[PDB]
Amino acid sequence: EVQLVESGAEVKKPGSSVKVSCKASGGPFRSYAISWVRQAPGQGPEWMGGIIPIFGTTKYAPKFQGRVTITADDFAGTVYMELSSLRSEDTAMYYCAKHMGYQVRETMDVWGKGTTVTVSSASTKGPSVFPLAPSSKSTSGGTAALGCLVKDYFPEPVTVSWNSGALTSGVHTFPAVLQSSGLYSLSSVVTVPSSSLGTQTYICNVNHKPSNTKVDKRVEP
Amino acid sequence: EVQLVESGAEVKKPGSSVKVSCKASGGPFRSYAISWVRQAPGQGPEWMGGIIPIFGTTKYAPKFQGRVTITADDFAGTVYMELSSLRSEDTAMYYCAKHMGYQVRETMDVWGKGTTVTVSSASTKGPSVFPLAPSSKSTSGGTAALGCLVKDYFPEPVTVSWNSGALTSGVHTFPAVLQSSGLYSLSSVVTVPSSSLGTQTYICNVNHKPSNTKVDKRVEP
Amino acid sequence: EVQLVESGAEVKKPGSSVKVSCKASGGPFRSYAISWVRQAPGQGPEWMGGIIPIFGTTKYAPKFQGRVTITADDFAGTVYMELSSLRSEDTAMYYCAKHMGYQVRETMDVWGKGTTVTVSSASTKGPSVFPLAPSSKSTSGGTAALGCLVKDYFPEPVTVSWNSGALTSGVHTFPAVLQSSGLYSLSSVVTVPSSSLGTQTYICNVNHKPSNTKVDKRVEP
Amino acid sequence: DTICIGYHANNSTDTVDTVLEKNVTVTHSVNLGSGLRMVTGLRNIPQAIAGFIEGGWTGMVDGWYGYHHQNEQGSGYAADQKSTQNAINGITNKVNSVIEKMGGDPEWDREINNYTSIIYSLIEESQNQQEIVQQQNNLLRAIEAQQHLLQLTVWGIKQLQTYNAELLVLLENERTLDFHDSNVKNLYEKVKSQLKNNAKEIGNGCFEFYHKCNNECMESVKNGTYDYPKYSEESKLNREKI
Amino acid sequence: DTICIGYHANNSTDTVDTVLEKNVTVTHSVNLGSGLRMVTGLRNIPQAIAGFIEGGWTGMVDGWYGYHHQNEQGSGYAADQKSTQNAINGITNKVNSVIEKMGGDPEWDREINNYTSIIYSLIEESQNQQEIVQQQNNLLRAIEAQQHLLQLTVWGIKQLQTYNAELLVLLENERTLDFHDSNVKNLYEKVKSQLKNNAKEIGNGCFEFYHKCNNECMESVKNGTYDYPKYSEESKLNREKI
Amino acid sequence: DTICIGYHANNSTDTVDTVLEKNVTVTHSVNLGSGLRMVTGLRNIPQAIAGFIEGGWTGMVDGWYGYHHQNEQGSGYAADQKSTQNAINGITNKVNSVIEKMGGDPEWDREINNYTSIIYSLIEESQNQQEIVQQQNNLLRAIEAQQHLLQLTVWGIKQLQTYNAELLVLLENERTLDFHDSNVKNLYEKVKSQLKNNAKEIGNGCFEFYHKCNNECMESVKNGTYDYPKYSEESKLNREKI
Amino acid sequence: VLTQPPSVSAAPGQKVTISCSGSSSNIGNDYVSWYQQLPGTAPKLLIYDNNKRPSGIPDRFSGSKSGTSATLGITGLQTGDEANYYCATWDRRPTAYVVFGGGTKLTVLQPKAAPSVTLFPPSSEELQANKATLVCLISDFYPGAVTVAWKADSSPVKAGVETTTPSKQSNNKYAASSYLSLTPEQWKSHRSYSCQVTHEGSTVEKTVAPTE
Amino acid sequence: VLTQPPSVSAAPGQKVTISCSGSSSNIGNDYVSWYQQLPGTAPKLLIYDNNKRPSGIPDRFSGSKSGTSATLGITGLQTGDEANYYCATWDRRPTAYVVFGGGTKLTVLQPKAAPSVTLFPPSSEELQANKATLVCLISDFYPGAVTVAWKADSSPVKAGVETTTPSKQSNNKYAASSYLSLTPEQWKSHRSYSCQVTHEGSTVEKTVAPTE
Amino acid sequence: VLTQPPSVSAAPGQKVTISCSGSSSNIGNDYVSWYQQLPGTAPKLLIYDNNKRPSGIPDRFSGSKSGTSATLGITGLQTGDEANYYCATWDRRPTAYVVFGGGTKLTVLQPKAAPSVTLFPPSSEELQANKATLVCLISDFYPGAVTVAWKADSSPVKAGVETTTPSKQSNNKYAASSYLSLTPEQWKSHRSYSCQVTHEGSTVEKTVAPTE
Repeated sequence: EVQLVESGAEVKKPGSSVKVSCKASGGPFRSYAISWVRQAPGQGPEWMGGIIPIFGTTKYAPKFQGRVTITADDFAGTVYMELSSLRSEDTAMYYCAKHMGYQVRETMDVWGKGTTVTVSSASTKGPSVFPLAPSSKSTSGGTAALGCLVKDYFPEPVTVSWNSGALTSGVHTFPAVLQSSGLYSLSSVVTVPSSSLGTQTYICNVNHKPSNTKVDKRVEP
Repeated sequence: EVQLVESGAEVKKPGSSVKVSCKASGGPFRSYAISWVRQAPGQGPEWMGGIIPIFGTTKYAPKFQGRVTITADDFAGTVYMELSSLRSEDTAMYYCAKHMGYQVRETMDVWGKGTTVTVSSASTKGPSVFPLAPSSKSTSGGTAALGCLVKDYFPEPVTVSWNSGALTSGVHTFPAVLQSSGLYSLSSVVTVPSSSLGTQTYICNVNHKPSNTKVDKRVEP
Repeated sequence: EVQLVESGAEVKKPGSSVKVSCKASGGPFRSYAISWVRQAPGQGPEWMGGIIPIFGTTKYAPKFQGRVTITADDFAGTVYMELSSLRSEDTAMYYCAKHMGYQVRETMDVWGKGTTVTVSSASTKGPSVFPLAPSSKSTSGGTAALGCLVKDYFPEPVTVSWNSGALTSGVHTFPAVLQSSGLYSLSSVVTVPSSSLGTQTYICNVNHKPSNTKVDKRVEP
Repeated sequence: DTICIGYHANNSTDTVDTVLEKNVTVTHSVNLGSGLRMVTGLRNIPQAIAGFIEGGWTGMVDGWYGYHHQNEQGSGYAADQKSTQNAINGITNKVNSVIEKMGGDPEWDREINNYTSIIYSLIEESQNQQEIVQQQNNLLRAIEAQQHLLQLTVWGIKQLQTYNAELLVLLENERTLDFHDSNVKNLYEKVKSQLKNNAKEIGNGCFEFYHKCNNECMESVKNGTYDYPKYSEESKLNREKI
Repeated sequence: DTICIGYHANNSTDTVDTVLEKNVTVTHSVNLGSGLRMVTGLRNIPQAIAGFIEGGWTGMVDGWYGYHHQNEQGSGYAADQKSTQNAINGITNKVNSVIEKMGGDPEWDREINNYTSIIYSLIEESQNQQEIVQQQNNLLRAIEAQQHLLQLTVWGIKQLQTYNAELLVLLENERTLDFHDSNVKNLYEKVKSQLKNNAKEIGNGCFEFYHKCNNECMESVKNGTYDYPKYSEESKLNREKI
Repeated sequence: DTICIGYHANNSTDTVDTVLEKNVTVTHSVNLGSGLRMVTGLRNIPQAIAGFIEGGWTGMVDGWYGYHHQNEQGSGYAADQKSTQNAINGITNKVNSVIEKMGGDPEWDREINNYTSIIYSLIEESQNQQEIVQQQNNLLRAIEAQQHLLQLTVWGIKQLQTYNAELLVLLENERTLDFHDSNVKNLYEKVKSQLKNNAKEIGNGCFEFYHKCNNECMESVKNGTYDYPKYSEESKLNREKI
Repeated sequence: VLTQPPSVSAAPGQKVTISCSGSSSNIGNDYVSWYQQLPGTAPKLLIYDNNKRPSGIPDRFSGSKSGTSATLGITGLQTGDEANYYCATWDRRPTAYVVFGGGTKLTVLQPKAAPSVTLFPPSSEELQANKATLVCLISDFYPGAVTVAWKADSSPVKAGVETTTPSKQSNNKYAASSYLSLTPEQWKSHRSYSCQVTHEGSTVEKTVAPTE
Repeated sequence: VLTQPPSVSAAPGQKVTISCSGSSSNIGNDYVSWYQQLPGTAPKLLIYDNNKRPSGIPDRFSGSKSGTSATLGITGLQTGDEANYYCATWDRRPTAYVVFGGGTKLTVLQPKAAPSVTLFPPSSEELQANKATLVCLISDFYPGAVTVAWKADSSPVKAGVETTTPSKQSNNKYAASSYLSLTPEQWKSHRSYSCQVTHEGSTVEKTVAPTE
Repeated sequence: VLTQPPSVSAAPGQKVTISCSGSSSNIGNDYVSWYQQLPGTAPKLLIYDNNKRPSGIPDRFSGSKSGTSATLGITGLQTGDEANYYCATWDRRPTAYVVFGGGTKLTVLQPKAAPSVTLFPPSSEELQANKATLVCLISDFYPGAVTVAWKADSSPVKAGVETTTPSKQSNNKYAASSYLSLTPEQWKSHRSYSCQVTHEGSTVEKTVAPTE
């Protein structure tokens, strides 16, 4: 069946524009319509608009009617969605989805995987890495928890491994939180026995490619 | 004009089948019908069947209607005749012959040369070569006759030369006879003067390729 | 716009024939008619005939109607004019000229440059070169005239330079005259100061390529 | 009350070429890359609400093939979504093959140019090491010249494929333009079939009902559920009323 | 008594392609080798004994073009042997040319491959003797690679001939399908000519006699010896009888 | 008094081929060089002065498209110079393109043969100096053989262009034959337009005037200045007189 | 907008229905589609045209539409069916557009897992950089719904709090993090802070003091 | 089957006709063809459509058909015309099929050549292999029709005899062979055997005895 | 043939008209074209269809046709307009053919330049070859029309004279040559010969004697 591939994640400022593409496999010309459907966290999907093959007619949801433009490159087997006058609530996952016929309707049978667009007034900043030391308030007779706090970075994502890749079993990296500053922060914890604590050496390896910073930090009682 | 070439001689057992081909020059597609006409020795011709170009319709003589199949390979410019349930009286010379139009009728203007099919219950056997000595009952004052008897071979043909090819003028090789055993036998005689008889040395060179035997035999009084 | 190129000058005898060609640029096929127009010296033009594209129809002026033949090679983008039974008054400049449409009419918008045909009873002869000496009857206090007389040659043209090419400023070569013998004659004069006369050396270099003769002649008082 | 069968026309100035015909204005075309333009839409021919005999409905924007009704409740254009999409589905798969089929030109090419690639690298070998010996001079000169003769020759395939490209378009443009004319007529016949004598044929692509056919009646004609016996009689007197 | 002009239809599911039309079912086709199928027969269209306007006679098996009579003595199909064979004769000679003309592809080829043959033999030379010297290494490597560039290039001719092959078929399929339509009509006209007003034109490919025409009369119409004055009168009253 | 629209026919036995049709006799053709013949004129079909429905006027020699009048003053053929020349202008520019377009075959060629030229000169090098050493023997032998493989290959372009040449002709012959049929009909329509009901349509390409139209009246119809109201009435009674 | 139940619940093998209430302009006269969305995945088409199934969809799912309301039914319920379910149709009324339902989180009624809670105080390097962040990490709980409440000494504090939505871990339980951003002075100002997790009517609470 | 005369005869320059009698279903209502066959050759078309000649056929041959009978005529008769002649037509009656006539051997009435006869006894190597074959060879006779009769001492023997059909030699006369297969005991049992050739009312006879 | 004025005259800026009188068969019912011809150039199309201008032709030229007569008009006259002007049309009457007018030499009325005259006697090598040619060369005159008259001693001689038509030089004036062919005896027979050029009512005359 048809596979829908969408362009990479986008970060934009309020008032700016973003243009996302979707490429349909096979073709390149399509014999069905394609729509753009968005989902803000953690809400229900919203239909934005669609485009008809051959006719190139577009229909848009009235909420976006005015600042969305759906175009098609039929030879490239590629359609585009351009949303202007971005607001912070335009931060969402955006899906391309094909319909069964040439007509835009409630039935979308195949979906793109979604790409993320983030709209914020901040810029790209590397994080700071702090140790979450074990201590005694974390020793419930047997095991002991320790980790790292990756504070104030932008944008997502960030990569956290332990001992340069050795420690895996018993490692949890929590999903980030989004502060009011428009900046991210997460935690990564590894669960290990009480006895190895002072003997064993544990290091987290944080990687935030957007700002090109690699930090390695030891964690000790 | 069109030349009709037919496949090689066939030897078959009773109850078995044989398939003969005929290739028309030019073409390969034909704009006329082709029939298969057979002749047993020494009888009148018998029409067996034919095939129409394009339509591929076949009509068969009622005598063969049932065990003959006429097919055509138009791209190969080749038609085929397959006669099954062979009997000994199916031994004959088989001709392919084209008609003037697409319709099988009494008028066949061009003929293939015929190929022989022999139906017998015997197998392939090399002959025995015996000398037919001159003597005095063969000397009518002046000349003297001597030859070779090629006995009990199958199938035809057989090659008889004299002195490895030297003697030709005054050499007669009789057509074979067909015994009741399903086996052939012939004679080859060379006519030579009375005086050279004891002085001159005469050797016949028999060659029966089907069983791969070459025999050379001297003939002396 | 279309450029009309015509074949080289022709010299013919009375009673003989001549065939001139004209090649139209672009094409080669034409979407307009072409006519042949001739001009004897020094008279008004005469329309001779023309040919229509595709139809190949020809119309001829009644004066030439009978001994002119207009043919076309459409692939060569070339038309031809053949005038037979030549008379001396057939000596003229002949122009090919295209019309605006396929129809021969008084409007010819583009013209060939013309090629010369000369009809005379004479043959090809090299000239004789005589000096026209300065003297005192040619010295009007200050300057003095001297030249060369190129007598009895055929056909045109002839090339006259001075001092192998050095003298140019103050050199006049008169157009030829045509005697009753069917032969040409011209003069070339160079205007030079009185004082340099005996000191300076002046030589004319006549070149008549048709008969392959180059003559150089000094001119002295 | 009357129903018409028709098709789409618009402000397109796109022209393609068939074989027997050139500069044919179509509503929807597609531009391949080498002056090749394939028709996707149909002949652009914009015109008492006439049918399809002498008319492309500019007022019809919802599709390619469809109807224009007129009854008591009102009038308006309405595209047959099923028909239009089958046409679009079929033509799309065709246009794609053309893009997809010509994709043998590169597949096979990928080799002549990993090989072209290997040679002028091998040629730059000999140019740098050449800094008996001049027997190798005109030797290399012979090969470099054979490399050009080789590329001109490979390019002969580009030249000779130009013309593959050019005819395929002209021909597929006719199979296409014909294909539309087909679907259009089929829709008319499908309607003519149901109506039978309950409606008069005007001959302009429209049917004049002998009985008043409301919007529901129209939909029934559209979705192929027209009840002939239901209105049979009232058409029957009406035919004889006159 | 009535005579009809018609043609052959059968259980053939063979489809060829013209240019304007695809998947056209024909009664007799022929399979070249490269997906190329040339029509030999005609459009397969099987249907009160109708004529040829909307009918291919499946009941007619003796040929391509022919008549279906109906008189007092009985009725039945009968193929015109002359007409059918002229069609077959002409089409055959054409189909052959296609097989024969494409036979320039090998004639010319026989050389590039006695030469291809000579080269990789000359290449196996140098591979076996190579068991200054490595100047001959990348030398041979250069030529072997040029051998592939050479074969790809020759194969470009195969690629570019594919399309020679493909169009010739589609076109000859139309000249053929047209050719049949010709012969069929000609037979009808030849009959319409003789009958004149002695018979009524039904418009379905059949002629309704105004006079009873027995089997002999039918043969006379078939072999072009119909005596118009002979039946003239009895048709003449019959036209006015009604 | 009657006027007819018609066209030219002559003693031409020139035949070209379209795609659907072969051996079509035309009045004016043109012979390219490779068995390619493009029609320039039109279908040669020589016939109470009939129109153009079943007739090419052999008696009309002043052009391609034109009229044959008949009034009180007399009758005669007269070619429409404007129409004929537009046809000739258009067809000429087309025929030229064919000659001009195929002129890419040599432009590109000029190189493969200044290069072919350079090679067999380089080959005659090595043949004259060859009067280790026989490693250069089968070396040269390898290249000379690659020169033939190279020319066969370049000639493959000639072979594969043959067919470029062959189809372009057949196709342009139809666009042309169609183009004539167009201009002819247009002239008839232009006349039918002016006359309206002042003249009767015979249906054979001729118009029977209901009013006597002298030579001047005819010219007015020719140069598009026919005064309908002027003769309106006298045609009007004449239509009702009968 | 279409109205869905926020959530609906049942056990394995058991059955459940998700309703979709609309109006005459949408559901009333258009076809209804249903979509399933697992975490981290695109919506996948479950039902179209009121009750049709795409291939790949088993007869355990089925749909119905009645007037202005539509219904999704899921029998033989399984663990993998735990997802969000949205209905969808065509709303002709405004300017014509596709409208989705608010969404229904389905819960397949698993062994309740009491949550494990870990609390870290500000690191000394963080206090040295003039910031202070308490980190409360909650893992391995089911069902995945918890509330978090902070305490200054004994009295609650609501300012400076950032909590994540609970997310399903790798081992099919849920996880959540909570961060309290303070000044180092506020941090040293108090005696201890408490992170209080309430899961399924039970209470877990950890405590920390300014390195004592 | 069509009925032809078995044989017909005439001299050079002279004329001869070959008849073909059929019935209403074949000859009665179909066209008749004629074919010529030399020894060792395929039938060659002489006449078709009752009386037409293919190119290559001279006006010395001609055909006629009358009702149920047809006729081949050959004037200016030559030596090369000696062959077998078959008529042919279409027999619609049974299931429709082409039928040929039985055939007519034409004899151009040459100098009679009396036959030469050679008789060999069994070779000693053949008797040593427990077999015995007498060989009677007849050559250079015209016309080409002979009968062969064997003799045990004086009384005829008909068992063990194999005779060939006479075949035309290279020099335009005819040849034939005849073999008598005996046991070596039968061979030594008798006093002598005789081979007796009868050609044109004349008799030639050779004799052999068990190496005397 | 159409009748044109042989010549017409005017000055710079001034205006002039060239007439073309024909008959009913030519000018009367056909279109008229005009052509300009400079020395040594092909005719160039000035007017067609009575009064139309090809591109490249300025509004200083214009044409008119009235019945059987036609007219070319040239205003703002310049130096470059000095040429020959021919009218042209279609003469249907005979057999249909294009006919041209006799031609009109236009003269733009330049500073009159009195002619310079040079006379050479026969060279001694020419007399040595038994011939005698007097050469009178005239250059730098305007307007370009001169008559030439020879004199034997005092009485004119008209036999043996060859004069060219005056041709415009490079410097926009005119030139001409005149040759008197005599026998060496006639040459030595007289006392002197004179070449007499008459230009614009003025007379220049040079004299030569048999090397005195």
